[PDB]
Amino acid sequence: EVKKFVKIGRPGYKVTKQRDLFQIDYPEIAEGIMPRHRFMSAYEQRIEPPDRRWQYLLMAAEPYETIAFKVPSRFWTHWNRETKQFF
Amino acid sequence: PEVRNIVDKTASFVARNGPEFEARIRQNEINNPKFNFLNPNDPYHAYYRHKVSEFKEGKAQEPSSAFDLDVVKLTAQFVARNGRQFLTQLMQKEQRNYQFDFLRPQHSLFNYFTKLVEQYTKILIPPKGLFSKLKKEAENPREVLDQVCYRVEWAKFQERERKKEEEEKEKERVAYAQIDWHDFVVV
Amino acid sequence: GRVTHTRRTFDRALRALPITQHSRIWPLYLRFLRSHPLPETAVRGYRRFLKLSPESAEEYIEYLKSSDRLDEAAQRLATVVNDERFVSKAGKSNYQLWHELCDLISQNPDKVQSLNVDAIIR
Amino acid sequence: KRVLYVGGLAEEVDDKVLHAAFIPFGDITDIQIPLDYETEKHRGFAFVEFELAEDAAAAIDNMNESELFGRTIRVNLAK
Repeated sequence: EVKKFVKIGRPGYKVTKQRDLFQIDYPEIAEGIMPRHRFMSAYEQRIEPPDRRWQYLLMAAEPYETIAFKVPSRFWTHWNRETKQFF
Repeated sequence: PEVRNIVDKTASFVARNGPEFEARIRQNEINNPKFNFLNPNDPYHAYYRHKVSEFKEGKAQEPSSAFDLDVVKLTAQFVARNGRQFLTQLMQKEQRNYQFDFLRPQHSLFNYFTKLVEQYTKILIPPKGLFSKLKKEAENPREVLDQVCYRVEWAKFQERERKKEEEEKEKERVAYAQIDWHDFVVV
Repeated sequence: GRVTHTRRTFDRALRALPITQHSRIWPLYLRFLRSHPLPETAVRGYRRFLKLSPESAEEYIEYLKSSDRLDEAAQRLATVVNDERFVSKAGKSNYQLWHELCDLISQNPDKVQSLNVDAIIR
Repeated sequence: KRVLYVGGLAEEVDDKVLHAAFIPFGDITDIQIPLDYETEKHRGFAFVEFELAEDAAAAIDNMNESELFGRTIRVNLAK
């Protein structure tokens, strides 16, 4: 059901990174399901451009698109609900 | 912006009063080109048609170790009589050429010394036994029963909240076992 | 009052080169800077061309920018604006943004020829 | 746990520089650089062992994704 009821609108993420480390402002989701970021491996794709051995931090929310950022570097987040912020 | 404000106003109006209000506007002012934005003839028709539902949903911007135990207890007691966080008998007692190996915050026994100090400071409050008398818990099985029932009820409420949190955590694990892993796009 | 005691003190204190005696020698040259810009200027040149640390030119610039000689301060800042092997000589600490703040301080209504302020902004 | 692995250390990035950058949160007790014996530069990792979990956690959270002398450092709570 969590795969079958998945909406498809795909809004472009409003993310700001920072070398101080990212924050995304998304529309009101209206559900307590936390938007979570994680590491994915650089093999999977649709046409698979070569020369991939890297990892990417992708943060998926339900109604906000998966804000992805490759991490070439070699419970630590936050979800503020009154201003619609993820970090 | 005249026509823009007109469309936004018709949008607020229709979102408030209903699509029959749009019928009212159209049928009252079909003879003025101001409500053509309610009719298919004015190119702002669909724009206002969207803004209606948008201002209805709330998105658009409105117009504008006994010796060690004895030592730990003695430390809690002798710190019960200090005056501030730096004004005790332990600040200089550390450098007083006598081993005091519990005051360091990396040693977990600092938590045991802090718990002994908490017990001493909860017994050295005015209700701890300095100049007052406890009589509701000391001859009152009714007050004791009220407190026991309140503790059991707080425990039940804490367990119920914990179960809600655990169901949320299992739902989060299930929602992570179902996330998008092919619609990858970096901004 | 005589440079012999201070020079011999700093010399015998430089017998080794740990963190100690820097907090003596740098302020020794700083106190010598009064009535003579030569000790501060030559000691700043020797420091910024001397023993290895990021904060050497930082303390030299903190002593030299408060002074009435800005060529020596911006000269330490120029040896810093090369850095010769190290972009992040300080990293999240900025001493080139500090040079730009100094440029704004010089663009303050002192030299109004409408040439130096715009050149410093460029 | 109070040990942070700062991976991707620079060529001149010593335990001294890493501890100097991560010390003001808490007193680091131990420093370890697994030294490449054939190259004499670290293989991209340094280990800092401090007293308090608060200092280790705040360093892990605040100096993560930082630069030191132009290297993209990865500061993580070790395993």
